[PDB]
Amino acid sequence: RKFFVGGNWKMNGRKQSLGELIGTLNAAKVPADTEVVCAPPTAYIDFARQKLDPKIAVAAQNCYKVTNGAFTGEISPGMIKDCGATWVVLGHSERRHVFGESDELIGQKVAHALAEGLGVIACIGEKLDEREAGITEKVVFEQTKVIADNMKDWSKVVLAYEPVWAIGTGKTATPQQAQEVHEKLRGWLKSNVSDAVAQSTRIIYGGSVTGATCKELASQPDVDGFLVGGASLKPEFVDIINAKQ
Amino acid sequence: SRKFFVGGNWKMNGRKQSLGELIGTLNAAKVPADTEVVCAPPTAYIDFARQKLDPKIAVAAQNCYKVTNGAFTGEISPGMIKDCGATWVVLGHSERRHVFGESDELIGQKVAHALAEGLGVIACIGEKLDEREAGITEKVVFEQTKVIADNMKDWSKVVLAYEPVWAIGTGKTATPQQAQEVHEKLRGWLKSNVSDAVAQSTRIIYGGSVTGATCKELASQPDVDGFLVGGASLKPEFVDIINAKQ
Repeated sequence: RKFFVGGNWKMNGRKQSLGELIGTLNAAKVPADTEVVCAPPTAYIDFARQKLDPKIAVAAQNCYKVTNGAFTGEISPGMIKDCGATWVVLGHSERRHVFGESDELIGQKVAHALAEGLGVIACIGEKLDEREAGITEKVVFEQTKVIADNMKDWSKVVLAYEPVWAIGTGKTATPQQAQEVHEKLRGWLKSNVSDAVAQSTRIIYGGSVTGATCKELASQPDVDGFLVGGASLKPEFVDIINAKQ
Repeated sequence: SRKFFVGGNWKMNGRKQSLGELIGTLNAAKVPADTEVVCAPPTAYIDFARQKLDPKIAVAAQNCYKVTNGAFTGEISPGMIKDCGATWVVLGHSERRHVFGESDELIGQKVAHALAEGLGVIACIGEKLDEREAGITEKVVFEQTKVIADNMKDWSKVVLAYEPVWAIGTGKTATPQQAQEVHEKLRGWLKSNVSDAVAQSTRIIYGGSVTGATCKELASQPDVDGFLVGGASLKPEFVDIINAKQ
């Protein structure tokens, strides 16, 4: 499994500030063993791909489940590809819990993005009430299941565990808590899909990661990389890229 | 003195090559000074479209969120839309409301923020078939317009688009006279609840089925001030609709 560092810019930046960030990213030495992906705001997918060096891949932050249609405000994997992006983030916690995207919709997006030739960063994770009621496994397994049932080929998927229970709650995850969930996820893939899928699928950590914390997280045997939030908008992202070095 | 307004909502259609062809057609087209023309591309192509379209055509975003930056993966802000050279945003479109579950409250907040950020707003309202058949057209469109109104300090940068959602994909058709009835009622609501100044100056555009053949009759209705066009906005037929008053 190649180490995978994704940067989720979320709804941040303008051409000036993003252009600057991109200059900083273009100066990064990307390790030969590490795959790097940046997810700009949708209005800047095209802009970012044009300005970023090809050593960094571009992802969309979301997409819909058909190629063209009467879906005001949506983009398709076809448009994503057309702008030179090769990845899409699907099932992000904000899509699920702010915007109410169901597991079934997320699964249908995943199959369509994969069929169009995109890589997919598929996100799962439990909230605090779910964790504290003891149902972390039930939640993340069902989210992973609904994805799994809506797809066939696992080679272009990266799984991203998001400890949603650590977002603005006053709790945070230790590296050991992250490892524990990643290990259970890998175990789910083994028992529900195949050994081969379990062994080759990157499971990346989508919780808080900084330049200070990235190496300890990366050393966890079942943590294969990151989907970075806030630090992805800073030079600090370049150091996170180096987490396995 | 209400300037005729024609919006083209490209929805989730096209790629750089095919939209480039469309833009070529629009650039070559005669736009009467009469008319304010606005095109809304897929969000991935707002920048692309603004760079290639002649300045006689304004660019809209198809949706936005309600804060300037934030942890809202998949969203764009009015600041981003303006940064890409677009001067309008479409809000409350029937697909946002009914396919993607956007509440009146959220739409009102978006309108407020977009207006505060300097964008124009194409604010969409309309009733479904079940609401129409229950006799509650007025109640529905008045409540939607009210929520939008509660989130307004200035009306000069707003265009209201009535979408007869009951008549889009249902088998049912709407007549020019049915469109006019809703439009005059909305304007009456503006007069009673906002001001006569707003009622007299606010473009109320029709967002139902419009083609080259029907646009002229619709445009002649006294309270129909233009169009928010769907499918036909992707075709040269759009130029016929731009010229519906000519």
